[PDB]
Amino acid sequence: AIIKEFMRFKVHMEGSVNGHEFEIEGEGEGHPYEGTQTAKLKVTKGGPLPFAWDILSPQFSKAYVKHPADIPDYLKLSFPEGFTWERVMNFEDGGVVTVTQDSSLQDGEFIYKVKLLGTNFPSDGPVMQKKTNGWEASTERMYPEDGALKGEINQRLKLKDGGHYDAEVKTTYKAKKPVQLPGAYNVDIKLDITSHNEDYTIVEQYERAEGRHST
Repeated sequence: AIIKEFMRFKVHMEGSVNGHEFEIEGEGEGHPYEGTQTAKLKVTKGGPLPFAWDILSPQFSKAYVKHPADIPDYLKLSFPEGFTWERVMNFEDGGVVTVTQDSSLQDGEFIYKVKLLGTNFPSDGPVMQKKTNGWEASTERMYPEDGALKGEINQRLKLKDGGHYDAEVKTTYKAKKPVQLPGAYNVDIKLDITSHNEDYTIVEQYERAEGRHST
């Protein structure tokens, strides 16, 4: 009863990419048990961004993942205290993005604080030149390890001609207090940018995430 059928959230991100410092403030809402959510993001410091929005989009919500009843919903269970996650994204051309995030529930609303550092993107690369057109649907392979929950993704960014820009993503999700971990399973994820102004200083995103068995 702690996680309602309809839940909102606030998100704040402090970040730097290739030395460009920035802040983003956002609000979101969705249906945590059917695995759907939207959010509207606002760059509030250091806008407009000299780099592609798409590397930030997956950092804005695992409480919103549809889970079949036979799989422990570890991250839903972690509330009200919540959980934290830590992520590295390794892109094909040497770009790296590391992220840390804290998730909590306060006054009926999810609170997300995000920290992001990105470096070593090539000046003539698609991220710094903003030639990316959003993510292909992906599959995160989840599994229990070291008492936490881990996720692995081979993620593809669409390139504006028919190619792709790839990234290897590795995340660790940790409940702030021990709750039941699941076995290995898969989460099909699709993230869409639904609206943005010209300089991507206001962005809206949609995401559907649904868990299923690996078998």
